[PDB]
Amino acid sequence: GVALGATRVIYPAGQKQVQLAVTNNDENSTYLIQSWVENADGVKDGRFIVTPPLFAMKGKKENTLRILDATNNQLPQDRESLFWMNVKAIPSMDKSKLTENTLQLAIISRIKLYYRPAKLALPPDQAAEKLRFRRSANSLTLINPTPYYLTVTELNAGTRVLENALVPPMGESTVKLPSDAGSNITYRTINDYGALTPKMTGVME
Amino acid sequence: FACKTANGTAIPIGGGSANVYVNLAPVVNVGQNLVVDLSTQIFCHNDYPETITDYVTLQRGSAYGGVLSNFSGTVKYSGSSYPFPTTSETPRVVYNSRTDKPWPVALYLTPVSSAGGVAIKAGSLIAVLILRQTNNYNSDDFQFVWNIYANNDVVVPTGGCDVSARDVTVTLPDYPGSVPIPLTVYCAKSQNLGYYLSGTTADAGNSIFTNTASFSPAQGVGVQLTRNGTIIPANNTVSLGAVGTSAVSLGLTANYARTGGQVTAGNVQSIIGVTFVYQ
Ligand SMILES: OC[C@H]1O[C@H](O)[C@@H](O)[C@@H](O)[C@@H]1O
Repeated sequence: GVALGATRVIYPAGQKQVQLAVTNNDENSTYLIQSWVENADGVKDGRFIVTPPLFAMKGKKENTLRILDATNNQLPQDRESLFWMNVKAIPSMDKSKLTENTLQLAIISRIKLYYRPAKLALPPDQAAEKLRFRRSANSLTLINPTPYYLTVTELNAGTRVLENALVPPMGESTVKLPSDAGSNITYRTINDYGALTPKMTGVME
Repeated sequence: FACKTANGTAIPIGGGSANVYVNLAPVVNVGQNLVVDLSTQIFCHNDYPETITDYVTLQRGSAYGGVLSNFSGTVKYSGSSYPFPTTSETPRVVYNSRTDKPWPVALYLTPVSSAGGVAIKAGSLIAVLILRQTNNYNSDDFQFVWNIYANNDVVVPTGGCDVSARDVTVTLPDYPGSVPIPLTVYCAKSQNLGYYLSGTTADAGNSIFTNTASFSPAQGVGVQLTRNGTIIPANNTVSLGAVGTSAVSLGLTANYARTGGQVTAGNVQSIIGVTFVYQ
């Protein structure tokens, strides 16, 4: 049972490194921790590097992962850039089930990592509100003009409950509008602490 | 004997009460310590040192709001620690100088795994500390009550969930057999999870995991995972919905599937990655 200490990571542009906690519950069973960061497209470029890239956690232990900025400020500076942090827990081969038909699983925790250009006006707290809309009878289009990724959750066409959305900086996303509509569009979001912001009312643009 | 607050406020001879406003670390993680050091904000002095010796004690310590529901902690009074909320009147420290000395009290608070996001509201009564002062001169027994308010929110970041898994499952049910795969997940704080499989595949449908093993590779087979009958191809995100304090079984079963054509005796081993995606 290996778990990350956060459900996301904010990488402040400039910081030499950010750190994440990993803790292994299983009182008895070693693990090999292998971490990496893929970019938005899922490819392992080297924009970010985690250390130690590979290490063991024996029994109930706690250690720290440090995320290093390899991207020489080659990323957009007006908005956050989306990345994915992955931490894999590699078990060990039982020399006991060796001549047996076996299946081993390797649990991995994959969380968002935002590169936040430290120099933006609109403060993160003041972002969910800026969320406008565009509701048809099938194509509700979440619209985010801020420079932060909006993790829209608990969205509702007033009464009808919809599917969560991730709205990109100065961009937009369209969630299938069920028509069991309203206009009483309602939503909460997920802040830097993986905490639900307070419920706000949809404000179609 | 009188005390004053670094902010400005005082409680005169005979006792009374005052507010103490504190700015706290904005973020604290489960397991860590939130420290409220009052020795930096509460000062007292003896008014007649040369002939009277004052005895200051931490009569009682009480928690409120978030502090009460989201933390477990101790109170460090003059070098020693005690359970907070307090359970007994602390030992006595002495004050013998007209010079304002600090009242060595500090709260060491650690958020509980269940701590939300905002574990302490800005402007809330966080604690009430009772300072009891007597002396070696007469029957003076006065109480100085300090009402500790937090000026800002203290957020405790939400952690990742735990993927309770037994171990290296023996997919021994000989070639045709299939077993259930014990794998559940619980989260100290409810949240939406999703997962997907990853690994080397042997089919165009990308859902039969290649046989990885040396001991005479029982050729032609391969492991396929299913969730209550539904096949799970690699890199197909399965939405678990909201997962909370009660574990949720993914309802997985390991199945043998045929890759090529002629199946052959031998061992069949495989390693699959299960990636839980956090919202
Ligand atoms: O400070 C010494 C002396 O000062 C005043 O007389 C009162 O506060 C007493 O209770 C205290 O003992």
